[PDB]
Amino acid sequence: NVAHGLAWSYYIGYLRLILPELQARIRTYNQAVSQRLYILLPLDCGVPDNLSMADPNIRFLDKLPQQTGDRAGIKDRVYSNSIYELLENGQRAGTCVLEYATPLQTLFAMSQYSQAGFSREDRLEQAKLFCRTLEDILADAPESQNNCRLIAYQEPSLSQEVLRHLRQE
Amino acid sequence: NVAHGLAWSYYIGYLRLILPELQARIRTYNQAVSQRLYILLPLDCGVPDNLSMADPNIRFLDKLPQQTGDRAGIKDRVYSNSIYELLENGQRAGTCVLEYATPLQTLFAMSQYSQAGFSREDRLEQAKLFCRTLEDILADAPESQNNCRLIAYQEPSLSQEVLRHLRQE
Ligand SMILES: Nc1ncnc2c1ncn2[C@@H]1C[C@@H]2COP(=O)(O)O[C@H]3[C@@H](F)[C@H](n4cnc5c(N)ncnc54)O[C@@H]3COP(=O)(O)O[C@H]2[C@H]1F
Repeated sequence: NVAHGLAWSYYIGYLRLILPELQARIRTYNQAVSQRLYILLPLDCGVPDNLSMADPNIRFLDKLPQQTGDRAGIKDRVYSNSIYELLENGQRAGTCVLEYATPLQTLFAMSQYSQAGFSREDRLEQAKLFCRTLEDILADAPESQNNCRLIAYQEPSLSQEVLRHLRQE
Repeated sequence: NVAHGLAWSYYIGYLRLILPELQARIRTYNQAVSQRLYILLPLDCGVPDNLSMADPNIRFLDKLPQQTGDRAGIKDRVYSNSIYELLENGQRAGTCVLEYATPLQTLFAMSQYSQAGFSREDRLEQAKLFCRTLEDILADAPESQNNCRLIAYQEPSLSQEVLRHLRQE
């Protein structure tokens, strides 16, 4: 159950820090980008570093203003987020702050390291536990007040998947 | 055993990324800072965000040149490190890149969240497991070739603790 600690690490070291400041950073940029942080959670733990090559309809636009803070002895640790435009039939259908959930890469990499004691076939179960644990945290989290939306999916169109969550907003 | 996953997360998401580039970043700054990344691992999981207030003899000097990379959909994710001067009896005794091991904060914060299922009295055991696991990884890690030194300590002078590791180098 490594995913339990990674989900709490994902909340303690990231979400609870950046979500309270997220609205103000989006308003600063707009002065339109949506008001939520959209987190992609592929359950196969396949996490590309370049979103534009995961789906051509996902196109990088710009970055939010950086958020900095002193963290564990590091002066001005930088928290940066990227804004993407979502294309549909050659039309701009939405604009939002979009990114993958990084700890899913940790699950994938542990499955490949023999010293990690992590079976290759346990990725799907741990990914589902990571999503379930993060859902339980964010549902009760005060830092999250319509601040982010989890997008979990099993791939048997990624931009169509994100747009479906956008249109409900 | 949440610490096992945090240690592998600490290596997969940080050390294996920044350690291969660390020497070149230090050489760029020197053109003197020591050649190793010194990681503080307090076993009580007490991790101040400001190193200068943990010990007055630890004084922030400057930052290394930033390292950037596309990470999980985030364009130009920033990896920054701080350089500290270590004072002894009013004398500059050493200069090195110094920081705490951030996941120890995750252990501490989980101990305070009732939903995390982490006992307050398990911090010391998990901290020791985190250090032990990280030691096993770095001992066999190709990315670490005289690139970093772990500084683990139980507090019954922090600058004297770091200087002892520096003088062996
Ligand atoms: N640049 C850095 N400087 C100093 N230390 C660093 C740095 N980078 C890594 N580390 C180490 C490795 C460990 C796991 O790293 P990971 O696998 O990327 O998991 C993260 C990620 F999913 C997210 N996350 C946090 N910050 C950001 C951000 N700025 N942008 C995007 N995502 C972010 O939260 C998780 C827990 O974060 P953490 O700080 O508690 O643990 C970190 C920390 F210990």
